Amino acid sequence: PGMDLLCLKDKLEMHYFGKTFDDNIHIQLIYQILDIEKILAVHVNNIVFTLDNVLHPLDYQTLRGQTNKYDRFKNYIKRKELLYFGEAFYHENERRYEEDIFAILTLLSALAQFCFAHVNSFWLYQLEDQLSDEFKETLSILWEEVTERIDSEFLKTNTVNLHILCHVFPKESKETIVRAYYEFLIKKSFKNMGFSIKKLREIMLEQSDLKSFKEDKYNSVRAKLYKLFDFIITYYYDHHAFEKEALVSSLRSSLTEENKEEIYIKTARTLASALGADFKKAAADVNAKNIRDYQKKANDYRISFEDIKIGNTGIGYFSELIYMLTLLLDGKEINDLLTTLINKFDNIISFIDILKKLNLEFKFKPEYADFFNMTNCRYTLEELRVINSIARMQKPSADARKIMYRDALRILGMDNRPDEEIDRELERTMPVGADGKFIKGKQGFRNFIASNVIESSRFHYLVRYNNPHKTRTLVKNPNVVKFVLEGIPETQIKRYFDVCKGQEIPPTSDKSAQIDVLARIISSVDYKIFEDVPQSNFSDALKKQRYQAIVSLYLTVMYLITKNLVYVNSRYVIAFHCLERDAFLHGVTLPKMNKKIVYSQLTTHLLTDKNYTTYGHLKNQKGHRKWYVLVKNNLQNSDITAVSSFANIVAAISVVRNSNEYISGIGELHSYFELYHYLVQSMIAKNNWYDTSHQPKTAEYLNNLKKHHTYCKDFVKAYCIPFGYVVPRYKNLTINELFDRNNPNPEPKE
RNA sequence: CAACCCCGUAAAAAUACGGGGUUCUGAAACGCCAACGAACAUCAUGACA
RNA sequence: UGUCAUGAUGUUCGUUGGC
Ligand SMILES: [Mg+2]
Repeated sequence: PGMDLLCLKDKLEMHYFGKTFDDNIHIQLIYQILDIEKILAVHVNNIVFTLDNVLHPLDYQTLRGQTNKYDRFKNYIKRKELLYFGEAFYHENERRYEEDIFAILTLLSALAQFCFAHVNSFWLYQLEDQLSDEFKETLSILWEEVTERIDSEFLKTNTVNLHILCHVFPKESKETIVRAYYEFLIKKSFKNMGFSIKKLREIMLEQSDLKSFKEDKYNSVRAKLYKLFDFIITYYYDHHAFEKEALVSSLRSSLTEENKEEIYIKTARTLASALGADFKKAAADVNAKNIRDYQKKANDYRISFEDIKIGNTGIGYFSELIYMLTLLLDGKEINDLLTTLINKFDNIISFIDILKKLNLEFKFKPEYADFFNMTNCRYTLEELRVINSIARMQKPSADARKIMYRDALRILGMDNRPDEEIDRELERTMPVGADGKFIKGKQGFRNFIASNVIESSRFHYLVRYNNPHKTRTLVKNPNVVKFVLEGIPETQIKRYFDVCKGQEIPPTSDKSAQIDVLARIISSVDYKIFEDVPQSNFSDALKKQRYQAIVSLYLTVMYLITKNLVYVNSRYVIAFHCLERDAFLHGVTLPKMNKKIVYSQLTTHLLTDKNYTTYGHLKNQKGHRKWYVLVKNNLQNSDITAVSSFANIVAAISVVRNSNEYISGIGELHSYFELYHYLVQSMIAKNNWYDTSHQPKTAEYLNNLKKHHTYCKDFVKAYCIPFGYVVPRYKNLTINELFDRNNPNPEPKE
């Protein structure tokens, strides 16, 4: 009854609750808790790799006494390429203190050690009683800065509906009206209620008096109209309170679905008849003239609203760690992490509510209850939501631009050359003149590079992840260029062919010719072409647009490859994290042989377990015997050395680093999966990380790889055998057709 | 696109095929991705006391 | 050096398409 295929229901329930339950809601909740750590580990590993790539290799009192770790710290912190991370270590164009940077690095190391599983297994869930006094101060200072910032930025953006909401409520404090509207959209008091007000207003919208807001001419404003009726309702219930409670009891005591609608039906018609006049009065204020006039005056409101804000309120310590992680990333990664966390915590809240509804045990163990309950989860969900809602410009400072210039010219030519030549070209290109000034009327290269490479997120991603010394080789191999261009859809390909046409090519609508010419023009690009940017005649505009397009395409091509390789490696990191996690639950320790780790022992152990054989993924029954036989056959073709090497490769993210030594000999590309596995197989073959004495079938795999210049499916099936205990995961991670969910190709016939 | 469990007709094998489930299986779907759009902050251009 | 026009760059919202 509700048992899982992995046969860890009892173990998981005992670990998290303490006893076994005969129902199917507890594990339903536990999977979200298990989901949080996966994404946290992925992003922490990415951050650690970034720190390693950009910077080539008791309390604070003990640090000075060591005299050796002190030397490591003094030089590691002073390295000037800390400027590549925006606010991690520099504040107001000034360096942060050594204690704060030490605190940030130590917290990152502790989080990495926690996720990749000395710190206890309960570290993240108990920060009040484990964190030292020094780190808490640094987190507090960071949150003080950001809370001053959010106080500033809030009042400026949404000061168009704020005026109307303050106006519609004469008998209310200026502070109070702002309080609830921050309680409304920045952090949702909308969501945390048993009504579906979105559906409710639709039922109100079914009432006659307010069809007068459904006119076609009102299409100019919808979002700034839909929300306004939304906020009034969540303010209408707050004042009445008892009526809100009355509707709670009536719905909870309602019988059937027909009873649900009728309760909604009569409630809505009372609502329109109650305060419909406010809806008409509010909805009559929106127009082009009023909106423009309201935007003109943006300092008529002066509200601090500091006290109950978590900036001054005792914000949780778990959210400050998330903000510290956020400091060291870009927009997409932050959005991914925050969205996943909000979804998971919302699901946890809903599930615990469901458990309480049926009068069932819902308290966790004493170790976990301090964090996992209704109130603390609600608070931490609100904190994560407010962390997500921060506007960032991330302009590349004003001092860091010099190293930016150096690396920016290093990518566009001048690969692996001494800095003296770089400085010489810097001086000869854009002169200074006398007194360290800038030659007016003769500086156009600085503007082009600064506004097209320096201030681009793609360049920051490449600098964080790719070495500027050896980045040019990613575009030298034609096949990779054609594959990446073919991945890009049709419309912007057509736009790029049009803009960067030239004068010696005839118009063609064929996409193959377009890809060919784009590959040809992107193969040979140098800094010397960019030496004639028009200073300050349609030819000048056309030339400027063509230069913008050609510099954009290059970085796009590099960035796509880097991102997709990181993404595949993160998918494999999830797999190893889950494997290490599941090894502890099942109690099967991983011993060492010849200074290695045998990652293939979990599947061997589960191959000979009666309970797993009878009620698990690997089944030995008449009619259900595919994967048992296939896994048993594939287990006999695994190299322990190769598996250990693969584990190290994915742990260190070596595919992104050493991609310049093996991307020059690939035959043909059809998916990023085969590129990734060709790179890893080439690295393993060149490093001689195999043993033919213990397994003589690796020689044929290497020979096939050499004679075909493409990855061998048998080898990827070989070094992924530790994933044998989950059949869907093995299928997804070893079969190309099932790795990507955007490919409708069926599974190949065997 | 794949796995898992029920109810059907033939069958004993590495069982096909026809209906309904699954957050209690793995794939970012409360997500990515483009082009039209509205505000906003940036950088470069002409009119002036 | 503020203002008015004039074009580029990136976010943030919503429509419309595609995964
Ligand atoms: Mg799941």
